[PDB]
Amino acid sequence: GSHSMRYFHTSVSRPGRGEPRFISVGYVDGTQFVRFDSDAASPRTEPRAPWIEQEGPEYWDRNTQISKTNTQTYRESLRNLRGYYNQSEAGSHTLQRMYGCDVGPDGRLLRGHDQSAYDGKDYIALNEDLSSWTAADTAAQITQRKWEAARVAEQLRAYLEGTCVEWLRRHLENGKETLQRADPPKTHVTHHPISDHEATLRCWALGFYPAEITLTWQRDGEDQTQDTELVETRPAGDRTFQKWAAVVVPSGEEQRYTCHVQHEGLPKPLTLRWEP
Amino acid sequence: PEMTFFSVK
Amino acid sequence: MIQRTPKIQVYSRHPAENGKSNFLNCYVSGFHPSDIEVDLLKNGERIEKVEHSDLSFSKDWSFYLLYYTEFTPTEKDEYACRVNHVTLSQPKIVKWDRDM
Ligand code: NA
Ligand code: NA
Ligand code: NA
Ligand code: NA
Repeated sequence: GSHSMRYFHTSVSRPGRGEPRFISVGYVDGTQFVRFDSDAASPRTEPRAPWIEQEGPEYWDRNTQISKTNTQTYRESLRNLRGYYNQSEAGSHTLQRMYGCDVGPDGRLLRGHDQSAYDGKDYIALNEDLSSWTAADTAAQITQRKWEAARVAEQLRAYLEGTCVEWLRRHLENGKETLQRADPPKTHVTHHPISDHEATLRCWALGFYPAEITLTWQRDGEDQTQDTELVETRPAGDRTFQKWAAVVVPSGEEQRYTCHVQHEGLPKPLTLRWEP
Repeated sequence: PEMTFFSVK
Repeated sequence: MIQRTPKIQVYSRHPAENGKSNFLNCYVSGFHPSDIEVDLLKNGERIEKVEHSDLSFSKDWSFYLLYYTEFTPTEKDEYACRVNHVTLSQPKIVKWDRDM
C-alpha cells in the first residue's frame, strides 16, 4: 500500500524555567522510529524501533546535529512569534511543526508536507505544489515574506522529493518484516445489559496494524453511525492498536444488528453478530 | 534523516 | 490561547484474565497545551513504575501520550487513571473497566 514518513516537532516556552524544550519524534506510518529531546541529560537522536538500530554512526550524528540546530531555530522562532502577537515575556507558548512525504505502492512521491502551528492554531503551511505558502494571518505573512526571500520552499522541495522519499524507501526495506506487515484485528462482540429494555453490543478490534480500520454497526443493513459510540483508536503499547464500537439495542432485537470490520490485514472483510 | 529548517519564523 | 481538554481511556493491553500478567494503559489525547500530569493508581495509591511514550500530536495539532505499567488484574483490586491539566477544575479520575 501507500506509506509515509513524518516528523513531529514540539517546542514549548517556559519563562522562569530555562529555555524552550524541543522534542522531535519520527514515524514511518504508525511506527515511531526516532526521538530527540532537548531535556534529556544527553540530547541525541535515539532509536525507537529495532530496524533503525542498524544505521551507522554517521546517521545518528547527522540527525543529532540537525536537531540541536533546529532547537536553536525554534527558540528564535518563539521569540519572533511573541513579538508578532504582541505577547508578554511571562507566558508559555507552543510552536509545532509536522513535515514528511507520502509514497504510493510503487515508491513514487505522492505528496510532501510542511505545516506549522502556534498555540494550537494553524500558522503557515507549504502548499501541495511545494513552491508556495498559505499564511493563516498577518503574523504568518511576515514569516512568509522571510521564507520567500530565503527561498525555503525550494529547499524544502529538494528535501521532500530527494532525501525524504529515498530514506522512506530505505526504511521500508530495512523494516519490511514489520512496516510492510499488516496485522489483522482480533474481533469479538460482547453484550452488556442496561435494563429490561436495552443492552449494549460492543464490537471489538484488538491487536491490529496499521491504525486504519473501519468498524461499523448496521441495523437491518442501515448504517448506525449516528447511534454508534466509536472510541478513538488507541495504542496497545506493543505497536498494535485497539478500537471498539457500541450500539444500544432493544432487548430481543440483537440479531438485526451486524458489525462490519475492514482492515488491510484481513483476507476478507468481517461481518459479526452477537453469539450468546 | 531530518531536515534543517532554513529559517526561523 | 486555544485550550483543549484531554480525552482519557484506561484499558489493558490484552483482555483481562484475573491472575494473569498484563499491561495497564492510560491513553490521554486531544489536549492542548502539552503540559499534563498523569498517574496510574492501584487502590487509590500512585504506582511508581510507570513509563510513557514520547510526546507527539495528531493532525489537528492536539497532543497525545500513553502511560503504561505492568500489572496483574484481580477481582478485588481497582485500578484507575488520574489526569491533571490546565483545562480541568480538579484532577479527573477514570476507573479501569475491563469491558471497555
Ligand atoms: Na522558555
Ligand atoms: Na544508537
Ligand atoms: Na512564543
Ligand atoms: Na502550536
